[PDB]
Amino acid sequence: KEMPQPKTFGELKNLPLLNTDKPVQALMKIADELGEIFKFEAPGRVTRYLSSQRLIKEACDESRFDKNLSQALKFVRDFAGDGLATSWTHEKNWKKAHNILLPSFSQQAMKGYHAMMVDIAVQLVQKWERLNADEHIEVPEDMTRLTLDTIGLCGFNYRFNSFYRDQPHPFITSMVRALDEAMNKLQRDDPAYDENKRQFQEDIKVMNDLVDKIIADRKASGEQSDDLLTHMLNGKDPETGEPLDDENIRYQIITFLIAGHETTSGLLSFALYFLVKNPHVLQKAAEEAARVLVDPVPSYKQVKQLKYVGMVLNEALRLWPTAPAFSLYAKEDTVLGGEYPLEKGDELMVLIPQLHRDKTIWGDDVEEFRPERFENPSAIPQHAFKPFGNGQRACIGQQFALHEATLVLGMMLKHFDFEDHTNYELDIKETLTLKPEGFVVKAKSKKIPL
Amino acid sequence: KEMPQPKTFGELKNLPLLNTDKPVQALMKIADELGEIFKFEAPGRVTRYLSSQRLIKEACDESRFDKNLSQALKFVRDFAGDGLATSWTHEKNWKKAHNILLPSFSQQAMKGYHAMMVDIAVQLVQKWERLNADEHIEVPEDMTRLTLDTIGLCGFNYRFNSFYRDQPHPFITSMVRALDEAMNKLQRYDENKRQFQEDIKVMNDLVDKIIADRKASGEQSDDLLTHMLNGKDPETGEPLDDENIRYQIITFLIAGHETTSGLLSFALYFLVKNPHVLQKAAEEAARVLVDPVPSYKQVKQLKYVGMVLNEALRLWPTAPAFSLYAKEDTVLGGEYPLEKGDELMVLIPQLHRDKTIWGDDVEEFRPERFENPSAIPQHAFKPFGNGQRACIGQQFALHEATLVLGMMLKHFDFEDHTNYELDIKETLTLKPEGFVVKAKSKKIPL
Ligand code: HEM
Ligand code: HEM
Repeated sequence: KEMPQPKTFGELKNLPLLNTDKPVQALMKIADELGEIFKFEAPGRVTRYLSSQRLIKEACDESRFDKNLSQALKFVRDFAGDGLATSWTHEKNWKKAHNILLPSFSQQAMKGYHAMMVDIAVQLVQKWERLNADEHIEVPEDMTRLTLDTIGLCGFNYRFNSFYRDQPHPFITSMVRALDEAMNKLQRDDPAYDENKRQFQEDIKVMNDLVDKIIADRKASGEQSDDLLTHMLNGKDPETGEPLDDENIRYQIITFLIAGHETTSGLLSFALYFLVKNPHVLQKAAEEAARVLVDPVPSYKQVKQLKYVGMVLNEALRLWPTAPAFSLYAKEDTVLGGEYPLEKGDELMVLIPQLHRDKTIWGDDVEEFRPERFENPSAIPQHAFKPFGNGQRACIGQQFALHEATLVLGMMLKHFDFEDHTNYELDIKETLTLKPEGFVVKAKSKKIPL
Repeated sequence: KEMPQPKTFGELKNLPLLNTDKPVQALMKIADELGEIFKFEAPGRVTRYLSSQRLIKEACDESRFDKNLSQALKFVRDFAGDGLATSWTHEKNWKKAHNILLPSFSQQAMKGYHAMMVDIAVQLVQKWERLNADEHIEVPEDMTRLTLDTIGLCGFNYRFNSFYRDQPHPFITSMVRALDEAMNKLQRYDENKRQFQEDIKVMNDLVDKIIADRKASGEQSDDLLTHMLNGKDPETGEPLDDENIRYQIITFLIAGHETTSGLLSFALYFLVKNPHVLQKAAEEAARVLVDPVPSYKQVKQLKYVGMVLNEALRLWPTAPAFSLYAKEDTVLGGEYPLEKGDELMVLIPQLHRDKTIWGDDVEEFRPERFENPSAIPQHAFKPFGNGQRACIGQQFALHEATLVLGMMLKHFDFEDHTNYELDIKETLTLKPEGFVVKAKSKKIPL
């Protein structure tokens, strides 16, 4: 009945606990100490962090709980607008954009994006083929180059050309700096932050200007590509009969870049980390890649046949889900788990890394990397594995992310042997997402042509 | 390109090769002679037996192959109906029952079945504790008593009371005789037909009566029957009807009892033939089972016992084959073209003897092979089938077998007093016929 709570700081209550550069990992340690639920209080804010499948499966009851905009999402909304990820379910533009965009993100829709994904994947492979002896790979950096260029190409047929640059495209610099300012605001307004504010508005203008120009350029030409922008310029919501307006389309494009690039590149980086730390898994995954990817360019159907590669990605998502939490609110008065009464509007946070370590679901070996857990998807209980959120507010880009990640990891395993030449010590950097900072490897080419 | 084929008998093609009392072992000997794939022809039937991990890993591609009802499963369907094991993947009742029954067969669901499993396991231990000096144990007979009573209790709260009987419960007599008739038809009668129909009515009547009794009672138990009476398929929103529920309960008894008792019998056989392995498993049992009654969590900690069971399943998988058909035209192993509908048989005991996977010591019993599942190549170990048509009772069988074997190793030392010579009887399943041991109690109370 009584709910545990971490240590407090006088008037600031629990808020200073978030004044750390690894807040998700700090919250995981608190969940280890306090259990399946703990209260987190701040000035004018109260929330509850859930860690057990028992309680999270109730929180995922859409008849009782809806998606809440966390403080992080509220700050991101200042440039993501009423895009899909930062809009309330009851806002007209959520259901409208959801209905219009759901078919463009289906598994069948990945057939149309496949060629553009291969374009960037081949650039990644060619970069590593052209490395000199004893040179190494900066894994999260190159994975971020890939995912960002892939969403740029599939999103609105724009080439950031990250593999031609040391310093990223100005749009990316502003987006990254905008996300940093939004996240820094959480653990933070005195007059000294006036420089942060002016820079924040400058970065927002950079993002809007480029995206608005591309939309305007596309409308003035009438050209039709295989990208999401063409789909949004021609799509109509069956319910309202309306299309997305130019402003919301911009917010959707910004959202795809934010919500998609860093989560997906982290997944690829974590997957390669776990593969080089578990050579038996790497051998098993590389064997499948060699057997399935028999052509110089992988086909869509071949990517679907990379079952074990997909198992590797799911197990990487189990241990380190790169979008590590989502927020919910109680639609009405209700009782959670038969002992925690909640009032209408009360907030809940789902700590996904803790859910994925619930020993009552996964057994005692929760910390071991074993893709064989996902050998048969039916053995996974309901709401035990939630790397892509829940219900109608689940990740719309799930099939996009998993197809890109399966394609790229498969090509990496086909074309190179990998060496953990530094015996890299896992150090997880936290931004809006999670990534293994400083993860480096050496790649020895198998000399297989593209 | 050209596919090997065993010796033929004129118009009957390969069919007389199955007119033997050990057909699986005969097929293993053919695979030893002909290799990883051979064609098997009969009047109006063509199938292909696969034995190598190289080809079977392709056959397990669910985008290219689906479960086929072998001739044996088709005959079992005459009393198992459209239960999970004898239904086609495209039948509405398969996916419906699959969605409904999957949560009640999960690892988490074993926590709720554990107490009933302990109930029967304690009866087995007490039977052996009460044997007189120089009396011996008939191993497959007692293991079948245990597994059959365990599924009766966990399945629908029914006590066959096999440890109170010499002659089995009348339902079991009809079930065994029905399975015998189905298998004899493969290698094959008005008396057989009338008897076959008599046994089907016996099985249906008892199961249907228990269902009606449960519905007429309204009581809620921790058994599979309760889950099926209240469960709804999330997809269609529909529950299983009473007739299909009958086929499911009949299926659990058929598909579960003899496969699991065979696993226990083969496991004990291999342990008494390998005293160093037996000592290792017995040491683990004593260290883990520190309470008079094993807990669910303690069974999960019997790691080496579980490896013993997996290695027993490697050498003698008690469900020794399954059948597949090609969903479309496809090429197997880059040299064997197959047309849509072409049938494949997976010879599991031969797959598990692939030296390219397990090394040269394939015939040696070494549970250490299973220390790391990640070191085992894909689709090399398939004692429970494949994919969405894999054994739904896998966690049930392994939990029961780990619990019972663990208690056996804790409470008794075992003697191979006859120096038993392995003789594998073939029914729907495999078992070591005539396997007997002596048990000397360690005098540890329950
Ligand atoms: C491994 C990669 C990814 C992970 C782990 C991930 C995770 C998530 C999670 C947990 C949510 C729900 C957040 C909440 O409830 O507040 C979400 C929502 C969303 N994601 Fe992803 N995501 C990934 C990749 C992508 C990609 C590639 C795209 C776009 C191309 C994308 C676009 C979105 C959108 C638009 C939403 C909001 C959906 C809605 O509310 O209608 N994500 N994602
Ligand atoms: C060591 C013991 C067992 C072994 C070796 C075993 C083996 C198998 C195999 C190989 C299959 C696939 C057959 C095919 O593909 O045609 C299968 C399916 C099945 N088994 Fe088991 N089994 C065992 C125990 C059990 C138990 C205890 C139960 C029930 C409590 C059970 C119920 C089933 C069912 C319902 C199916 C069909 C699943 C479906 O297609 O939806 N089995 N089993």
